Amino acid sequence: LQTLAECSPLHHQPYLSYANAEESTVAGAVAEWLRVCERAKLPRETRELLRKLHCYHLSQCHPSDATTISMEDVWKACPIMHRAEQSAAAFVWNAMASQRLLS
Amino acid sequence: VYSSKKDRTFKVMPVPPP
Amino acid sequence: TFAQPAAFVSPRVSESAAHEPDTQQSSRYGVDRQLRGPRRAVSPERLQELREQLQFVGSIGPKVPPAAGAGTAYQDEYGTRLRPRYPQSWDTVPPHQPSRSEI
Amino acid sequence: ITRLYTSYFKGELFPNQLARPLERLPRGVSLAAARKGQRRPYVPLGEVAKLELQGDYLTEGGLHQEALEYYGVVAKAYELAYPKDHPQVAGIRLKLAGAFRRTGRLTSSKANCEAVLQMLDSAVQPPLELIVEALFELGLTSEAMSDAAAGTVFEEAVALVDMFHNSGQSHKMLRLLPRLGRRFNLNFEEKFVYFSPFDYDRVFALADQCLERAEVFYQARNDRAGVMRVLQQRKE
Amino acid sequence: MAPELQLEYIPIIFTRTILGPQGGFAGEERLIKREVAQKYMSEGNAVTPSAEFHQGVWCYNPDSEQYDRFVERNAEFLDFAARKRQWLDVYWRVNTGYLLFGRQSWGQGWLLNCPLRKKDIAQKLWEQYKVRVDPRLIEFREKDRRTGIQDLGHNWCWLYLPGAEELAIDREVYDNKRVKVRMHIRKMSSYGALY
Amino acid sequence: YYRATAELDRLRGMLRGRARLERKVGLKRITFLMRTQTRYRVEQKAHWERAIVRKNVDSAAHEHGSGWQHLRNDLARQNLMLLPRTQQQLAQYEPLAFRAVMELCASRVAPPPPPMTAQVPEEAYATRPEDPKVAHPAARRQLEECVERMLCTGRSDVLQREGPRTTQAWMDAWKEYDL
Amino acid sequence: TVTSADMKKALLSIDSTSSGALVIDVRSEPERRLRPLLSPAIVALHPHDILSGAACPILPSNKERAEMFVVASEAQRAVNACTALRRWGFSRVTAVSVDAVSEAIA
Amino acid sequence: SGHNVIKMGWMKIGGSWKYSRSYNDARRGFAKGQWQERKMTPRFMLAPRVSAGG
Amino acid sequence: AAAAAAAAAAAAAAAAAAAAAAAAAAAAAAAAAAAAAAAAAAAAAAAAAAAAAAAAAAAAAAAAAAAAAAAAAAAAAAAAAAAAAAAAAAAAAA
Amino acid sequence: RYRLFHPVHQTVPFHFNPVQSIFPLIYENNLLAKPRLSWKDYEGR
Amino acid sequence: YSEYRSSYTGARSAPWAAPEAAPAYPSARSPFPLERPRFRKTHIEWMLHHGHGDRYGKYGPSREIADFEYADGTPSSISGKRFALKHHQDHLLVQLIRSAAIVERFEEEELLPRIPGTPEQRSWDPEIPLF
Amino acid sequence: LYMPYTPVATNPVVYFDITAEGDALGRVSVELFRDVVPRTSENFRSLCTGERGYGQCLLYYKGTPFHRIIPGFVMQGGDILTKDGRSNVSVFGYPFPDESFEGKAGKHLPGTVGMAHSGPNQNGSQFFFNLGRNEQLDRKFVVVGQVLGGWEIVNQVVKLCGSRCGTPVSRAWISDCGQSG
Amino acid sequence: TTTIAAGPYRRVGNVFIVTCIDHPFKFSWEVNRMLRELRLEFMGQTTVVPDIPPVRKRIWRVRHVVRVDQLDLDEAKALIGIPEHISFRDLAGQIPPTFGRGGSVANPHMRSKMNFMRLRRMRLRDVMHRDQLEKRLLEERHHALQQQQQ
RNA sequence: UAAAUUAAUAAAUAAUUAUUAAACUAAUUUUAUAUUAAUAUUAUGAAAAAUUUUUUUUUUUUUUAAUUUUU
Repeated sequence: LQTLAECSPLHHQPYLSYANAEESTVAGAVAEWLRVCERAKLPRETRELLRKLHCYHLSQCHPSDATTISMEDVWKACPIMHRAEQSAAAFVWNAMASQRLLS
Repeated sequence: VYSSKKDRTFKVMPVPPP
Repeated sequence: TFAQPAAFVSPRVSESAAHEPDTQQSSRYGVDRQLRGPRRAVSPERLQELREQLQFVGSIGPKVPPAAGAGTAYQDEYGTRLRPRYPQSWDTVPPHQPSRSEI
Repeated sequence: ITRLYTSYFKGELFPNQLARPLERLPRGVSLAAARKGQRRPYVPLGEVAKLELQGDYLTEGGLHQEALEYYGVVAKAYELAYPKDHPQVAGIRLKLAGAFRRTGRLTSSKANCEAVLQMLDSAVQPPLELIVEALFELGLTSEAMSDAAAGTVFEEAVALVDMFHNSGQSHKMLRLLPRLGRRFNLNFEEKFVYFSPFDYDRVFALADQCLERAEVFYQARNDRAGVMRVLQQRKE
Repeated sequence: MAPELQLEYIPIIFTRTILGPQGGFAGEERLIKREVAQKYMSEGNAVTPSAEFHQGVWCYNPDSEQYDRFVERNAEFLDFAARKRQWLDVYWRVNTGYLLFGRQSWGQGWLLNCPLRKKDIAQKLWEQYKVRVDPRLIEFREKDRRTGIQDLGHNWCWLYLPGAEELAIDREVYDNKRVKVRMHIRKMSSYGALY
Repeated sequence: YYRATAELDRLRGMLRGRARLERKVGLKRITFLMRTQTRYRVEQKAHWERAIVRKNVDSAAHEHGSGWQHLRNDLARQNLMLLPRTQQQLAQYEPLAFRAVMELCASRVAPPPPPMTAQVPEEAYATRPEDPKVAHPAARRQLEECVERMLCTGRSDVLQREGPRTTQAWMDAWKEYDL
Repeated sequence: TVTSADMKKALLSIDSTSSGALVIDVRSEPERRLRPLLSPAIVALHPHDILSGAACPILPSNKERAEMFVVASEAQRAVNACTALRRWGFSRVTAVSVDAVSEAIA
Repeated sequence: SGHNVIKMGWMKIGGSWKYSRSYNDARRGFAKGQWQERKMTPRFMLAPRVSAGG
Repeated sequence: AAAAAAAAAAAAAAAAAAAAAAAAAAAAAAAAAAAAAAAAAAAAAAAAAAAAAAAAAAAAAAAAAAAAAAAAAAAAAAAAAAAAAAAAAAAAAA
Repeated sequence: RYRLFHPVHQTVPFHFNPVQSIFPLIYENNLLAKPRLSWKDYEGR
Repeated sequence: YSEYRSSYTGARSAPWAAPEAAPAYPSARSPFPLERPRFRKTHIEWMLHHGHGDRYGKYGPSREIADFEYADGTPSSISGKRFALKHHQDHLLVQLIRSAAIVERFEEEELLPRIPGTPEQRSWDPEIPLF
Repeated sequence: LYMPYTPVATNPVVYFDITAEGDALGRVSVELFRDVVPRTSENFRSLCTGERGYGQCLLYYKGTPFHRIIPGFVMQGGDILTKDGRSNVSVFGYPFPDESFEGKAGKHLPGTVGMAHSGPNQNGSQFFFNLGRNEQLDRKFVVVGQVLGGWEIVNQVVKLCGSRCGTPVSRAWISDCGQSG
Repeated sequence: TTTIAAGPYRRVGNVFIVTCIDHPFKFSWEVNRMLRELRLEFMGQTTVVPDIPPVRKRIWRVRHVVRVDQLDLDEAKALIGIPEHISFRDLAGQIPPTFGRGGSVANPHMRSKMNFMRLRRMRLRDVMHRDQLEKRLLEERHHALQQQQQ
């Protein structure tokens, strides 16, 4: 979520409001974050992470009125496979060249 | 000079010779 | 320059027949007596040596540490809203209504 | 249009400038009795008044030794200018017993800020804003002497404020002045003309630090009821 | 970026200092860049620079009414050029120009209430022609040498260009040593002018 | 509008035969007179009554070979600070004092030197050590300055000079209240 | 232009009680920041300071017995600083060099 | 207790009427209605009305 | 939406281009929100430099209010204050 | 005379108000400010 | 008793030199820049020179000294037109400090220019040389 | 020269980009105590994030220089308005009171960023890094945070640009300020 | 000393003292516009302005109405008695920025609704201070119950 | 305190004064500055030539105050 707040002005202020909202009023900052990303129509399909986070902060703060969600469930629904393979296994690769420039 | 009609206010006399 | 007396009549003023007396009887005496006198800040390092003396008393913030011999300051012993009972006379005109300087 | 004020602007008039009277005790009430219930020859005063304002400016600058001297002189010329125990000669030492205490000499401080009170109760009707300025010095030099038993004089000082300070007359005239403005969107800063009681009623401002210097006592000694005995009073 | 064709600054044959008749000169080169003013190149007065032309050019000498007299492009020449042109470049301005004066004159004027100094005019020549000059090189006409200029309407006086001989400049201008500068003093109001 | 006809009707007593009788014609008159007193007071009364005085102090200067043209410039040269109405009071009631002035401005006596600016004492620069007991060097002199100027003014017998008879002891009136 | 030995006349005058500089330099700021040809008994001035007249207090009183020896890389840029002095009265200002000055290292 | 003289503001009774011409028109209910604008034809005369009803 | 064209007018007279919906009420809801100058047509934000229009009525009103002598001078032609007073008025009739 | 000629640093003379008037303890190197902030602040008599 | 301050710290330079010395009068010529008309201070330049302002009911010993005092020596309180004065004389300083306070910042960051004058002044007067 | 300091998470962490003498020094990350002082930590962090609309000033630390640098005692800063240090503002639109001095906000340990105030009660926008154990500033100045990283930088400034009076011999300022975590 | 005075230098710009010597009504508004920025409105006033560039422009256009002096930054510290070991930027950092007629804001309304929110920060500061004594009195009295439990 | 003006398919405001209300920021003295909206108000009258003196209509009372020389 940080690199989103760093990428575009659209996601920065919503994040900084959520980044340091009250433990009382969290899941609202994510709702008012989902509301702006939805209006300024985003790939609301492929952006389902803000829904899960909203379901993570509602599984607390009335745990009994809504279902229970874990942080892993949120990360399950994420645009991954950019980092896991093509990016993580690119970092160490450069580090190998750094060994064939030391040698 | 100050109501140009005419100036009849008493003027000062020049200074005597030293 | 720091070492020189530093009083410097401009060329135009020197050129014009605007020359006046000295030792008194010149409105500029109190000044040009104070400017011709030997200059104390004879060096940019002798400069600080005088300036490491005077304090900034009323400045907003953490007050200075006392000299270990004078009692605790007036300000913390008498609060900020209060001010000493100034004598109100024609020649001692103390600042009135001091609780408006806030902004 | 505006005003530059680049010339000398004579003052305006306003009802905040009325000469508010002083505050005293009732007729027969004497100070030591109230407490335990709970022409002239020429003297250059106009010159020594300038000589003590440089004490009020000095003792407020951290130069508490130099202030002691300037106060020394003005406290000498006053015990000659005014008769014995005059309401004024008693008040100057209250600037001296402070200037003493801020120079280690607490032994003379209490010897000074206690001398004033016998000039006050022995008077006819003492300046009430002074007996709360003395009973404050008497309460501060006891702190500098580090005696907690000598700290329950603040609460006894304000016992005189709550009793003998009619807290109306400070803001009697200034109360309706907001009804003077007649414009709503230009020069409307007159509908909110607010004068502050700390800046207008000194005895109230004094009585506040008492009830704040008394709290820090009971806060320091880890006293519970003492703090609340003050905070509720400081609010009331 | 020296503008593409908004400037060209191409070496010169003759006759800068545009006028009605402007070719008053004897054998040199100086011009204004021919950006669209390439109209020069049509029939002389400017020639495109080339590896040959940067050695010399056939400047128009007026003696034979053709660009006859050759001329070298060494240091002294270019040194001599501006020194020569800049002289009459001052002459071309103050001769063809007409400097107006917003001045003050009270009552039905006919005359200025603060007559013109010489430093006064030597401010205008710089103000309006950008021509810097020594004020003492201004000699009022022999009518008003004792009372400034002092008059409304159309006055004139004599600015003295000394440097006529060291540049060998005669018979091209009608006065080798001094040039008549023409003035025209208005009566501007208090809002009009100072002094 | 409001003619101020209430006030301006009592005045109709001190007018001549017509304005005194008929209320209308009296108002147009008394409001024409009162509107020209206030018109002459704020506009023209000064420039006239201010020159009958510059003629009386002047005429009283010709009796001493001088005149207002010279007196005015030399009452200021000497810093004398006399209103031009005061010089007429002297020239008419205290003729000697006026003459005494007229001798001063004619004398070759040096006028008082222009008031001095604020001089920084040397002790302001004099580096203070880390000493808490003794006072700052500049106050021990400035205070002395204030008590000398305190005793020079008037002849106050300060309890027939019961306060410290000398200055170095008057600056020690803070030790009088120590035990 | 000015023989390097004229500067060497400053090898025995700056040593006196008056340690004042005997040479200025109207040099570009990096040009004086890129070269150590400014240290001993020489003060930096921008030519728009002498001409405009900002450097009048720091200039000798005796305007006849006074030398400057301004230093600059360009020639035109140098004489356009000396001529600022003649505007103020001084004479023994010559626009010495840029290299001959780089050699009086003692 | 005052007269809203247009283009001049509230004025006292008994005050000055020299500058209350168009005010003596508004009180009489007389409406010129900016009819000196003969030159510029308003949308009124050039607005095709749909719907013979409205 | 960056324009880079001769952009257009708004959607006054509309030729509707449908994709898929109920959509049986478009041109009856595209001429219903078009007369109140509105969204419900998405408004097509164009002309990113509309500052030069806020800086015209900044000049076309600071050069036509100075056509009547902008006058930070005073209450014009004072000449009778500067002694001291409280200026009264002068009704316009002009 | 029509136009007087005086050093106009005289029209606002600083004799009765040096910085020691608005900074009381300055020659005592303390630099404390006690100005009168506005004519409107005037308490009273 | 009477008073004569004439300054904030008094400290008046005494005028009388010594039982035999010279008097040292102040130059009576008004500082005219061109020197040919050869003027003389005019009764309102002397008043400016002598520490007053234009009129002597201003910026001098005529205001800053109280009008009266009580016989016992008690001063007299301030007034509306007294505080409004003290604030004005403090304005005539804050006008000068804040002025010199901004020049300092401009000359400490090297923002004050080097070519003396405006762009429109040098393009007006020829005597300001070329840069 | 190590700064001991209390470590905790779930707190506003703010970073400053200091620059003295126009020399890029580095980043200074502050840990604000939202556990004991909720208000003062929100006024502070807000001025560092620059998200608040302009009120009495432009509520933002970027650009404002430190102005009271006493070597070895206190390095002051803040000063949204009147960049010399004579005006104290706040994002709530008024100088607001101090919350608590009980725990983690009474002791001014060397690892601390106090919240300077004009009056003892009405805090504002000026802060200060307590460089020494200020035994007197207890419960007078509400401590609000503590530096996490960059303690060498505030140790550089207090030396590079310092004077027993306080005025900086060189202009050390905040070239940028933002929230970190 | 026949040499350039050498050593570590300083630079001391000037400070003007301008005063009207002619009625500014007589001229256009373009000029009296430049005379407000000098804080001058009437014949006989005076002010002290810096000599920074944007002030020479305003003076270049009113040179026929004002008379100018030039005070240096050592004459200033001498005209008023100021020790040489003080600067001016630090001595000015003491007076608040809300001096008499604090600053110039565009309208006269924006001058009013600025003086208003300055009469409000006084009200508030008096109320917030009374709010603490209701927040302090609470927390302790909020503990007396808990402190009773242990 | 004189300013406004286009008859008629998709182009930001008529202007004045008036009543009533509204908001300070990339945009410097630590200067200065009457901007916005709603409503009320559209008749104060030039024809040719030439051309690309001045600030005053309006003062609370006492003082104070710098623009004078003849043919």
